[PDB]
Amino acid sequence: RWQEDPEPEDENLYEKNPDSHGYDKDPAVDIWNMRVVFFFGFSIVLVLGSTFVAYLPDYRMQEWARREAERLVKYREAHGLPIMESNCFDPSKIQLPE
Amino acid sequence: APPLTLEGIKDRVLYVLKLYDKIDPEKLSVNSHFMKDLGLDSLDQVEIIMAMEDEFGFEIPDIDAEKLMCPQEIVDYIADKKDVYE
Amino acid sequence: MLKYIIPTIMLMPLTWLSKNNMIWVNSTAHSLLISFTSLLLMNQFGDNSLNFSLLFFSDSLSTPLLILTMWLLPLMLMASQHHLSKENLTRKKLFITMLISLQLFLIMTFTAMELILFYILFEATLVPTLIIITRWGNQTERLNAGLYFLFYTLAGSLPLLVALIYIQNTVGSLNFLMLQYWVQPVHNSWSNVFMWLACMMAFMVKMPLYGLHLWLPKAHVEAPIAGSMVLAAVLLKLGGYGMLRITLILNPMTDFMAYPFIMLSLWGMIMTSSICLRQTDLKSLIAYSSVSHMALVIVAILIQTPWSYMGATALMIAHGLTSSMLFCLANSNYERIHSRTMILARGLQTLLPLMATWWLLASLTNLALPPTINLIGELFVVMSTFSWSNITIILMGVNMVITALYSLYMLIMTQRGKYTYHINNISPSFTRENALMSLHILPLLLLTLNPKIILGPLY
Amino acid sequence: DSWDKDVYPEPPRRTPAPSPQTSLPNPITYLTKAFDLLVDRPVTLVREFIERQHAKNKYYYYHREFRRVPDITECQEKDVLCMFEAEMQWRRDYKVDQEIVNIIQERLKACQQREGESHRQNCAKELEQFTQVVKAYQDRYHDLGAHYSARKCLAKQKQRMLAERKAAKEA
Amino acid sequence: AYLTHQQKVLRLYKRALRHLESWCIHRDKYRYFACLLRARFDEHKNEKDMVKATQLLREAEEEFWHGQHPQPYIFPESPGGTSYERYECYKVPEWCLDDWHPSEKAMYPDYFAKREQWKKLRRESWEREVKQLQEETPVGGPRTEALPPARKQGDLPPLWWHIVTRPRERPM
Amino acid sequence: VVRDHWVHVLVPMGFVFGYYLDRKNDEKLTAFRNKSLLYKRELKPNEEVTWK
Amino acid sequence: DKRFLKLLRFYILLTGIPVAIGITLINVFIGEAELAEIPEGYVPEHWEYFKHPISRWIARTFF
Ligand SMILES: CCCCCCCCCCCCO[C@@H]1O[C@H](CO)[C@@H](O[C@H]2O[C@H](CO)[C@@H](O)[C@H](O)[C@H]2O)[C@H](O)[C@H]1O
Ligand SMILES: CCCCCCCCCCCCO[C@@H]1O[C@H](CO)[C@@H](O[C@H]2O[C@H](CO)[C@@H](O)[C@H](O)[C@H]2O)[C@H](O)[C@H]1O
Ligand SMILES: CCCCCCCCCCCCO[C@@H]1O[C@H](CO)[C@@H](O[C@H]2O[C@H](CO)[C@@H](O)[C@H](O)[C@H]2O)[C@H](O)[C@H]1O
Repeated sequence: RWQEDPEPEDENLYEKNPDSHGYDKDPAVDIWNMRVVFFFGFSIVLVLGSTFVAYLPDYRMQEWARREAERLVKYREAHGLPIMESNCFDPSKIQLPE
Repeated sequence: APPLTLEGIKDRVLYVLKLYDKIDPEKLSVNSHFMKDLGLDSLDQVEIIMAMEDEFGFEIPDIDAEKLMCPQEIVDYIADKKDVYE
Repeated sequence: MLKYIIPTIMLMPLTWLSKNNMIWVNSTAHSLLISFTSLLLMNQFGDNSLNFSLLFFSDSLSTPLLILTMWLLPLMLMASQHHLSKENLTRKKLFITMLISLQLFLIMTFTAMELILFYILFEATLVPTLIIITRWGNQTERLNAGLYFLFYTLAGSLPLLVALIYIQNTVGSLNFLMLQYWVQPVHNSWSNVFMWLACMMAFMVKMPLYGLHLWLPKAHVEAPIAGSMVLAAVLLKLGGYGMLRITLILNPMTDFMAYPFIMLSLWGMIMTSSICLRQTDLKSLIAYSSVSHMALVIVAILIQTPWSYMGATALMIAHGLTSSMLFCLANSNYERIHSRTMILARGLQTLLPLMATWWLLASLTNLALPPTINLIGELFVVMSTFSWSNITIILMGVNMVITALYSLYMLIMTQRGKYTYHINNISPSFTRENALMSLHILPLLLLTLNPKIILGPLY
Repeated sequence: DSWDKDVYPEPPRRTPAPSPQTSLPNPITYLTKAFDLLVDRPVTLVREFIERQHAKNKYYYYHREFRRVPDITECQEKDVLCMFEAEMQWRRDYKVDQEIVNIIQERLKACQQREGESHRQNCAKELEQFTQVVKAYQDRYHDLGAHYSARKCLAKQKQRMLAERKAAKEA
Repeated sequence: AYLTHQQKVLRLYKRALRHLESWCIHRDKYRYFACLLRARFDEHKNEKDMVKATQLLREAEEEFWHGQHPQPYIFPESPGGTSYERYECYKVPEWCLDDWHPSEKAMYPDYFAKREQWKKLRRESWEREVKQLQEETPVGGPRTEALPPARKQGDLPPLWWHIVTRPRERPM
Repeated sequence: VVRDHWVHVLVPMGFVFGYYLDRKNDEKLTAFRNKSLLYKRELKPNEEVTWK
Repeated sequence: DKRFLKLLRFYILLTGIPVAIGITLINVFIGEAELAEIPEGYVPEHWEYFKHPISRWIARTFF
């Protein structure tokens, strides 16, 4: 064996502080800890961050691509050209082997 | 469902026993032992418990049932199960 | 990235110079402010990634992982400050320093433009992670868990170091932008078979790949709650993120080298899902749940399709928040009853009605209830593996069934039934515990309204 | 109006004039009049108020114009500076082509709903146009993989051009 | 089996009547067949030979298994019944009230005043209850789960709290 | 400046300092400012650089 | 439980309501940009390619 301290009992934060938020034993620190978590966590990051994300300018140009495609289809159909050609690159700029 | 009372439970426990042809309704009392006083056997006591279950709509397990030996014991058992305190 | 690296370092002076009773308030508040500013990384373009300097860049793959990493630091602080209350003050500040330094290595790891800078930071995360597990774990086995975590990783990483340096010699660069243009195909040969293995085994161990996963249930069961949160949410995703980048230079050899690892993942996911049905330890159940989910990510990365890469990116983010939530939920029970035995404390919905709501929401995301991003990620992967081979829907279907069985079994066993009579210290849920749970589920459910920002570069 | 009728065409509307063959009052007629009175009018005035404020603050935004640069065919091997621009241009065109297929798909689906039980015969042009564009999109971009690039696209085309040449030689 | 021979016969009699009732349904028809079934038990009531009596029990049980109703009637709140454990979700242990916020306790000043007397009564009695169980238990621990009554005035029957304060069968 | 609230400038200053350093890096990477084929143009009458 | 949900609502609404009102006033009195052709010889600023004023503000201020 040895000289050892016994296992301490369980402290229920509610006994000393029935209004405890579970952050700190000091009631004033416990209130402030709750306030920063809620204000900075919910009011700022989650509410403003959600608003910021909703109004992101054309994330990855998906809207421009849709506007551009409209421009091309309008042009090509009017001029009788295919909407889309099978060849991505102009075949005159390619030199096949053999 | 209407609540039960100790007086109400006793009335119906006796009521059922007064409709059993093997008991004498005048000689019956809450404290009558089914064998020592009323002279029934154990096969009869199983039937009495069976009839009490049918009367109140719940089952008394055989381990508990074999000990209920007078009408007052049945009244006490039912009251305890149904949380009847008056 | 210096607008994030520097304020992350400044969290260390802040913690050490804070009043003795304000270390948690100050570190939590200012780490939330850093999380707020990380949203500026979502200035992404359709064609070009966001390249800041010769050292750091941020595309659509690393941006959501960075935001997940910086969001997790405040959550880890909230989750730890209860069980560290009796800790010595200096040893509380050293604990927080280990978490801050982990965030620092992590945000630099996800934005390193050069792969050998990625390797060093990727490896650097081991030290703070190992110290957290072995110093602040509770059981005897935390020491063995540290060794398994350390040596499983290093067994794979050291071959990766040789392969990357060999790649720099032959190609002349390891800059990821340069690799996109200078990549040459890999032709069959035993020499390239082992170059492929060296490049992928380090990441397979981190995911982990089924068979190589034994370190993970050990580490989770022994780590403190904050360690388990970062382990599941982010550190597993270092394997996925690394694989999504390195596979660029492994083509077309990935066509046939993938087969043994797809087989392990497709079958492994059913095996680890079924293990969850018979786990007796709640944390171990959640650990094995991660293996099953990360099996899908491995398959998706290896079949190399636009839909599979989108699905893998969403799965990594969705799993990060859900698995972190589940560990936090199980921890709140543990802080009361001080055991991880799942069957010990039952019928808790009677005693903690609101915490039972969190248990429900966490389970629903874990089984991928639509339209959660858990379902978006898992569905996109299943669509792409079906085109890879139709028969995979059989294995995908079964896993979905077994995943629901163990998710609701965990809910039913702990929350429903009758409460355990002799357990009488189930105190009402603290505000800290409820706010911790909501800071997991609310952002996870909010991302359903706008899922494109977690779908990765191929969106 | 709001969009371009050429890009999103709608065949001219044909509405049969009411031919009531019953003495009874039609419930839909009066509910329609109530809807215009109780919903449309108040909603219309509220909008006109908002349209007045916008007219007092008129400002503009533009659709970006992307100059054309040399494509990957004109880039020297391992010349990153020219490859980068050709690669970025190819990526922009890939997104645009994706939205072209979406437009043609949108026409196809609008036609299927508009024509009702006659859609099978009255949406033959839309189906044909959709079939052709999906063939062109498949030829350009299908099977390139997650790590697609202008180089992989070009290599796929050259392989296709080679096959077409050889069959033509057989003729 | 710890059940005596008498207990087995009486248990079989009850179980046989209940399954007979499920078959018959109608009360008049059940009464007719319950009496014939009773007559069979009365037939061997006096069998003094244990070997034969046990043999009669074996065949009787074999016959019951063949004739048992596949879907017998069960009282709704009995194990296996349609209302078994229906109300467990409403039974809350009384120790949950120690955690109530003071503002919650202020709403029931009279209930929590009484509750304190019971908790006071529980502390005062505990030591004597442990002592009584120490003095009445033979060396080597108890041999049965039976518990003693109180032997004096002012004593409470040992281990009474969780029987007396258990949740009502219809709590909410 | 207070004896309770000077530690709350460290992280905000670190962000501002990091922001400043990030922009100074862009001053080292102007080799192609107004020289790419895609965006090369003529300067406006008052403009000195297309971006800074 | 009730206390947490009341605190959760208060801190969501503490910024949620001003943001929702601020958005309404922006949509109504400022409104959106109109699509136009780029005038000859005019080089728009990078934030003039977006419609919503809040999107324009985000691109101008941060990006
Ligand atoms: C843009 C960056 C914004 C950063 C925002 C950071 C928010 C941090 C919020 C913490 C605010 C707490 O501010 C607090 O104020 C009081 C008065 O000065 C200090 O002093 C107080 O100490 C104790 C609290 O334990 C009180 O009971 C006592 O009345 C008072 O002396 C606290 O030590 C300080 O912690
Ligand atoms: C988890 C572990 C996963 C293990 C996966 C195992 C994959 C096995 C891949 C086997 C194919 C290796 O690739 C193969 O190697 C030999 C190298 O000698 C090459 O062939 C070369 O060597 C052979 C000798 O055997 C010569 O006959 C041949 O003329 C020469 O070119 C082949 O051109 C190549 O197709
Ligand atoms: C309440 C939620 C807050 C979320 C955070 C967003 C905060 C910023 C909100 C308002 C942003 C300012 O909104 C701004 O309105 C003016 C309208 O004059 C627009 O400006 C436009 O009109 C003005 C005339 O007034 C002209 O200079 C010019 O035609 C054009 O710039 C801006 O493009 C837009 O950015």
